[PDB]
Amino acid sequence: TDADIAQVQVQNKLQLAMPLLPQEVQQQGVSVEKSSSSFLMVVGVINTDGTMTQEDISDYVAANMKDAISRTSGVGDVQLFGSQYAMRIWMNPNELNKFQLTPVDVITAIKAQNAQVAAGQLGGTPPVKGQQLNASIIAQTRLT
Amino acid sequence: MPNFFIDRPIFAWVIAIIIMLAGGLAILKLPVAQYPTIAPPAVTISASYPGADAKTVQDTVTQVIEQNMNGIDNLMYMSSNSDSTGTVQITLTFESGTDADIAQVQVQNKLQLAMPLLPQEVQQQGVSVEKSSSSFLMVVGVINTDGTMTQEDISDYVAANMKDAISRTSGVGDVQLFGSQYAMRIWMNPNELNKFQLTPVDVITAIKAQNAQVAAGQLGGTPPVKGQQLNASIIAQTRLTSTEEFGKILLKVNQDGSRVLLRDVAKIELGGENYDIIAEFNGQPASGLGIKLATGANALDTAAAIRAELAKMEPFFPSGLKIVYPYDTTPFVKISIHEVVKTLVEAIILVFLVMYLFLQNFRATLIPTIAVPVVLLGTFAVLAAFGFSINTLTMFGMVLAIGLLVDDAIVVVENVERVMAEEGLPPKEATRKSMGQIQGALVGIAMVLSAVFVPMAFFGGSTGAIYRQFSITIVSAMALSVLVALILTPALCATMLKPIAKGDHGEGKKGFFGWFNRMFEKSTHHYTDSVGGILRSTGRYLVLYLIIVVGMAYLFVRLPSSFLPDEDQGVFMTMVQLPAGATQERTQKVLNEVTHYYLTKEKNNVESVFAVNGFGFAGRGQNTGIAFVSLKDWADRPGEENKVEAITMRATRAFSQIKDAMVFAFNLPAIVELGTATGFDFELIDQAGLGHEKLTQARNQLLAEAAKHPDMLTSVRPNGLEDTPQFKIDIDQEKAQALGVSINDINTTLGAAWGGSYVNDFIDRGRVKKVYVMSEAKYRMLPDDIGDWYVRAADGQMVPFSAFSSSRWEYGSPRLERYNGLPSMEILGQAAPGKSTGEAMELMEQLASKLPTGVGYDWTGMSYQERLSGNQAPSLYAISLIVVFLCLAALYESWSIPFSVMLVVPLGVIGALLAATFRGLTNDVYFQVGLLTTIGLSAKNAILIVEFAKDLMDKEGKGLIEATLDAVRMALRPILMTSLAFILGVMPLVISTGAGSGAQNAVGTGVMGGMVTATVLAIFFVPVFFVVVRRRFS
Amino acid sequence: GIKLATGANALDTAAAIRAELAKMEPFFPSGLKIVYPYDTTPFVKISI
Amino acid sequence: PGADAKTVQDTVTQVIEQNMNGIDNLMYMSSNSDSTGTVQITLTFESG
Amino acid sequence: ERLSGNQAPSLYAISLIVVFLCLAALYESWSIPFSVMLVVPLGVIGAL
Amino acid sequence: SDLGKKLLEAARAGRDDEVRILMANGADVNAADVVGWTPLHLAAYWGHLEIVEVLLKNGADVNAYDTLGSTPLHLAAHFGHLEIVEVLLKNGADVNAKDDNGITPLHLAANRGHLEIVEVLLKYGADVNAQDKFGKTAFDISINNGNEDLAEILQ
Ligand SMILES: CCCCCCCCCCCCO[C@@H]1O[C@H](CO)[C@@H](O[C@H]2O[C@H](CO)[C@@H](O)[C@H](O)[C@H]2O)[C@H](O)[C@H]1O
Ligand SMILES: CCCCCCCCCCCCO[C@@H]1O[C@H](CO)[C@@H](O[C@H]2O[C@H](CO)[C@@H](O)[C@H](O)[C@H]2O)[C@H](O)[C@H]1O
Ligand SMILES: CCCCCCCCCCCCCCCC(=O)OC[C@H](O)COP(=O)(O)OCCN
Repeated sequence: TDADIAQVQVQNKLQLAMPLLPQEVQQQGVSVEKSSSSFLMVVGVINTDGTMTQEDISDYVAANMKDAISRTSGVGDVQLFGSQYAMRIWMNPNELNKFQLTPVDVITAIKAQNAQVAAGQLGGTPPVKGQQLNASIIAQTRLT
Repeated sequence: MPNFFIDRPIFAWVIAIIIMLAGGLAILKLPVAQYPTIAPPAVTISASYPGADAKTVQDTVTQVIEQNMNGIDNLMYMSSNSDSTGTVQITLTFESGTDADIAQVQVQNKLQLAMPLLPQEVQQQGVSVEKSSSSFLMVVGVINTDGTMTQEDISDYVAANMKDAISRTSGVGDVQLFGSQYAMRIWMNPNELNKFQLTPVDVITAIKAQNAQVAAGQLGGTPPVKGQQLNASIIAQTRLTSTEEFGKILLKVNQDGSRVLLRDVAKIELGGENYDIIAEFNGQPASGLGIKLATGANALDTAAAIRAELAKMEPFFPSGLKIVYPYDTTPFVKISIHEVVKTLVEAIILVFLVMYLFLQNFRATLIPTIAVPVVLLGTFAVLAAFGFSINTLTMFGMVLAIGLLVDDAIVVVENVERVMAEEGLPPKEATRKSMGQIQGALVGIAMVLSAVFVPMAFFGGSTGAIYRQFSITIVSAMALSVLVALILTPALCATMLKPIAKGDHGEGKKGFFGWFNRMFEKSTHHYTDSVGGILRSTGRYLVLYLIIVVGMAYLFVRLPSSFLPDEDQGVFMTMVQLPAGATQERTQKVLNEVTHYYLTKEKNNVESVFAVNGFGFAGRGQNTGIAFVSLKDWADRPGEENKVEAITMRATRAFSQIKDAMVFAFNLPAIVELGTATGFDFELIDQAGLGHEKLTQARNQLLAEAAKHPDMLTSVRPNGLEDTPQFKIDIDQEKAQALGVSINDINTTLGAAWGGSYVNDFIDRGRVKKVYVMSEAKYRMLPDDIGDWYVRAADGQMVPFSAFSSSRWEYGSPRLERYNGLPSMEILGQAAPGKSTGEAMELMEQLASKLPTGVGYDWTGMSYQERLSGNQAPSLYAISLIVVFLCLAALYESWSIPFSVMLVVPLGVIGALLAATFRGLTNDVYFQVGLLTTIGLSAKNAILIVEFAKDLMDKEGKGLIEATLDAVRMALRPILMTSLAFILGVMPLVISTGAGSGAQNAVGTGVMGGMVTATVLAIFFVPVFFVVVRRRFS
Repeated sequence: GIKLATGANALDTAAAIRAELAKMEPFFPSGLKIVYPYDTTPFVKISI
Repeated sequence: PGADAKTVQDTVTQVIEQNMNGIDNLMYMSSNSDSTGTVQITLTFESG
Repeated sequence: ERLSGNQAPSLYAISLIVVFLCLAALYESWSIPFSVMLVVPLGVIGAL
Repeated sequence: SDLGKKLLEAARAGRDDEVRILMANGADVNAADVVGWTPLHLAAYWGHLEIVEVLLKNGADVNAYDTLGSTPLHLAAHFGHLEIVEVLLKNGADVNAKDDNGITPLHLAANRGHLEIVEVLLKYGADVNAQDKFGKTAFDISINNGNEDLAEILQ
């Protein structure tokens, strides 16, 4: 069997199911893979100076190495032995109740204040006659 | 085999007819295009975020897609750019030989799964995955002359009426609309919105409710109450269809009972999806269609069918609407085919004249007239069998073959005519012997010529694809010529030729031919006397050979190199770049001057000017634009003064006077598909998350160090745009929450008004089209207008934007580049006069190593191709040279004698380099293939002299010098006949000034000049080579 | 943990990974080092 | 869902069919749009 | 059905030419093949 | 002017040798792009200390304001150019300069947490109690950003 066509046919049918899946499952990203069950190799990454932690090394591999390896021809699947960094908001239920707030209020605030807004341009098309200025309007950007 | 068909002439005719029918059939079914697939397969992912800046597009779309482009097979590199027009384009280039359909579907599939990660606005607009490596067959222009239609009015008509009909036309493989169909434009007014305490949020909410397709159900639907008689579908609210209906959209009902409609607080009209691009054709409003040729389709049949369909539409066009053809590539294909037929017709005519000049009987002049067309048609059959097409490269490949096809025909017939004239045998017995002398040699020659051209096809990437077109065409033509020489022409010779009396050299005739036969017989004795004297003193001629070999090397190094020659294509471009922050109106004023110049000072050259304001190849924006100049026919532009290069120089110098604008003209590349292909393509990569500002400083450093080496590097500039002033607006979260104004309503009111917002779809005359809400121009121009926009709080009070916002000026990128997922900056440049591109790359690598920590680099495009091609060349030359030796070694039954043949290579190369250097040409593909063919026939001439010379020594027991002198005597006539015919055959190609002359000049110059030396030198040097070699080894 | 794509050559893919890892090493932070604790390809190369 | 034959033809069938251009070995293309809002666009290709 | 009937004449023509050239090659003659190929209508009328 | 546009590019890019040649030929130091940024604005923004001194020697307006009221000191303080801030203040830069928002060099310096520059501004008499359009002081910014070091300096 041609694994390229096998993948195409499997995904063609998966795409009929994708909308019926929960929104949390879609946003984690569903992946279709044509690879062996066993590992070809394991590429380990250590720190001989002990300058970076297990969590620091994992993030660097995920952020600076993993993608390039995943795009290489012959590489069916890549498994990160660790996790890429995320902005972890570790909630306190005592302090949330103290100000009469919930996780719902926290998620609403993050979506509102950690936003990348498309705000248009000064002197944008179609413009008025005699316009001399043309500049991009920059509103809210992602938090860093 | 020659003996087999001498006794069986009808069998020989059957095989010749079978070959002819196969060829005639192949000609009918064969695809026809200007060029074949040269560029490696490339898939471009295109997305759109209305009103978004480069960084918003990159950080929400580009990066998200790039991270999901895994599990895709045979990917070489990935490149992307995100610009301030709200556009992103991710190009994934694949290995040469990769299935473009499998490449696209694998890229498409990974995008589909990454769609839920993209913004809702980007998912609405959608993300296109297209094969971008393909090129246009022609560009159909649609204009309005009576000024009754705008570019939006024209664009909608072409889309609604013409596009699908052209897309359905026979041979059409792709149709891109140069513009957009109508969209329902709501031009909001902030003064009226504030008057009724309304916002863009209310306008969007209302359109979504009152312009919607609502599902209802059925009367008497299943499961029914038994006894039900009628079953009818229920139709509820459907989409709006007109500006009037959108006008009556209700927004608010006041206390007194008065109604607030959408037309009260906005202007409502049909317009374009965006207004970024302004297209003008000779100052008149214009749209158009970019038509691509389908796989295996005939270009000439496709274009004829496109014009045929547009002719049937002509009676249904509104008044003023006209069709124009600013770009069409079929005139090249038609001329390329016509000049091939013309060349090969003149070639057969020229052979006939030379055959009758020497042999002086029509019976002998008809054998080449039959043999040549048979082999040519045979080539078309092999061409079709290997999946090749009729194109410029395959067509000029057959023009370069004729010299080797004609040779086989002459050599066979002439040798029979000689044997009869000398021994006095009947045609049948004469041919049996004549073929017996050359049959083993022609098979040997066939194997050698294979070893020259076949390895050239095993180059990788773009250059390998180009070489393969010439390689297969010449090797096929060469191969069939030998079969026809061992089957047909022997049978023809034995049956068609007339007996010649022993010692009848035509000196007994009168008139011109009686005088000519005496002259030539006297000249042959003069020549054999010269060789006799040359062979008495071989020592000084070996010195004279080394001077040619040193002289060859000298010219070869100093001859400027360039892949393909610049052609007058009847079209060129004029780039128009204005300062940072320059508006659409300012760029139009400059484009109007460019248009005015070309229609005034070049009225006798320029047919039309296609002025495109808003678009550039190096980046987009209001401050960029390109004018596509369409010239008249080449026959209506005599001399070099009325050519693209001349006009290009005049235009560049003329527009130098223009202030606050970088304006200059330049010719298109020989192959539009491939691109520039002159210089290097450098990528400067951020390998350690340094950021944009730090990558700019490292780029400026590399450019500054490149400027300090004018002797090596030239015109080393960035490809992308520079940072521009951008209006940063900070929304105070505390002030917003204090006045009771939500951030969604704030960021919607801003984004919708200033940027535009794609709300939903409506149906215009049975065509689904987009609905856009946006501020009316005059309320979204300057920062003072920001304060005129009001957002309603929870308590119902209208708060101005100034109340909860603060603004400042900062600099940012209007075009952010990324290479292989990481932030990059593309740098272009070329080697200085006299310097090679390879040397220029060595320095660029050295300069790059001294850049700050975390700043990397890589070679892309033509640079990536050149390096992997440069690695293959040595190994292929070696393979090519080893097999040539091994073949000749088997032919002559000697390790030493092959050298005598291989020593003639420089005799043809010197003449080609002398011709090119004198005429001022370059070491291009057409020239390089011209050398390989010149080497081919020069070797072929020598191979027969050495074989005859050796056979006389082996069989008849003649001495070294006796056999050599006897060999050159017998070989003089057929060498002169072949050379005379072939030099005259490529004469039109050299002197050609008109269409496709750059190709013909590169072909003709190297061949003619090479043939002259390869003829004159070889006849004196081949006898020296054989003698000097034979004396040394045994 | 790298798994071989269906049909793809083990040794050719392993070589392509080492080529890509070699392009990263120069731009590593101090102390960071690649190690090879598991590979099935060396056996295939040496066995043949 | 819940769309008549005319509505779904204008918004789906004609939108798909106009993009089914430059497909290799396409002999003919037949499609139907019905009152259940169902669209089926069948593309038949050359033998081989 | 239309395609089958349209290509039928071409098929008969090329089939006859091939059989003729095949005979001409074996018998080393133009006349002997012509003598044989004249027997074709005597068969075709029987099938009809 | 011609040289005015070349100086704007030179000052931004940071080509000291080109700026020198332009000052000799007499390039307009009060030249301004569409947003109202002088060579000094650009030099201050991109952190080109040598060109700031050269421009000021050639009668460049130190208290030049853009179309939104921001001065070279606003930019130098915001992007943390300690050396340029001192040079500007020595040559008579308005330390309490308010933009159209009522933001000062102190506000901007406090926002990005440039402790050295904040103390330089206060040394040259920065109004610590200066309020922007929202009534926010450099101190109100410090406690909101959570900068304990910066908070101590403004007391
Ligand atoms: C008519 C009879 C003639 C038949 C001709 C047959 C054509 C030859 C087939 C091989 C074509 C490909 O040619 C192949 O190129 C690769 C490079 O990609 C070479 O591989 C090369 O690797 C590196 C590249 O830096 C070189 O240092 C090395 O010297 C060389 O081996 C192969 O040695 C060569 O065999
Ligand atoms: C560089 C310009 C292109 C020219 C290419 C070179 C080849 C063509 C040149 C003409 C060849 C004929 O020139 C030939 O020279 C040789 C020189 O040894 C002469 O030979 C001469 O020396 C020998 C002894 O060494 C004598 O026996 C002979 O009587 C004397 O003439 C030939 O008699 C003459 O016919
Ligand atoms: C599109 C189709 C084109 C190709 C079709 C095939 C072409 C066939 C043409 C062949 C006829 C041309 C030659 C004339 C033949 C001809 O006239 O036949 C009589 C001749 O004398 C030759 O036959 P003969 O010498 O008696 O045979 C030997 C007997 N021992």
